[PDB]
Amino acid sequence: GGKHTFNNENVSARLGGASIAVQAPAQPPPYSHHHHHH
Amino acid sequence: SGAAAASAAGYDRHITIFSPEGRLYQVEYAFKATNQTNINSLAVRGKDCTVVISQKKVPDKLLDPTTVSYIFCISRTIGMVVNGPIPDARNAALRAKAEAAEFRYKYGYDMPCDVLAKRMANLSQIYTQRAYMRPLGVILTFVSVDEELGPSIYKTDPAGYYVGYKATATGPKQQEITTNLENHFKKSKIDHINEESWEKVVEFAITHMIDALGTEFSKNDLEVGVATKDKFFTLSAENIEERLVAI
Repeated sequence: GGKHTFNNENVSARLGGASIAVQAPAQPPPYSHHHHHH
Repeated sequence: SGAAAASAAGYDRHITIFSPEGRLYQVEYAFKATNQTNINSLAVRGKDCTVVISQKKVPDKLLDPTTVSYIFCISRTIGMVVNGPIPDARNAALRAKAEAAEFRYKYGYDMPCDVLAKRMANLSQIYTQRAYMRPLGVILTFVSVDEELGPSIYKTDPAGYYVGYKATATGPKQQEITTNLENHFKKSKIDHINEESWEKVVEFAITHMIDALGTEFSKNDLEVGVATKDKFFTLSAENIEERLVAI
């Protein structure tokens, strides 16, 4: 009744994103006004 | 890793903060200022006569070169040459010239370069304790012909370190020079140098900061000092014309 094949391949890309990280050192100011400047 | 945790976690904008390495960094960043002119002095001893030399650059023609100078006659028997920007050289020059004086008003004689390098350096420490003042971005040399010690060179840096060398140079180009007289001294084993005349000792020190410096010099690109008993002063231009004729 049917002679064709299908050949289900992985022609599609894909991805899994949980790029979870730790540090975040971005920007500590301990001199918000330099604390008497002097 | 060296200054990575420095440049990020403070430690580079307050003076009075140590790093866990022990290093404070602000004063260790002052020295980069000393070389902001690309200038390179020198100093040497004598039998009784001392000398110090400096370049004096050739900028745009509009200057009046009589006044461009990094040689400041402080008092008599004393003098100094700086390594760093001009304005941060004056405030050291003037805080001194009004300091040799009061001594002579308060103790009855003129200071040597010993004390004058211990006093002014006993101050640049203080300004690295308190936040009174950013430490002056210089490193300065002194000279004298003392009565009790003979010739004498001294040196001072923004922390407060001071030692009386036998001969030295400074600037961006110390290694080239310093070797071209370190090797000279191990020849003869004389802390001082011969050639009694303050004249003949100049031409020694010129030519060593020619061969090891990297080019040839005219009369205008230089300015030179000298110290002799009772005096300190500056000089004329013929001393090289009476060199190359002999060679």
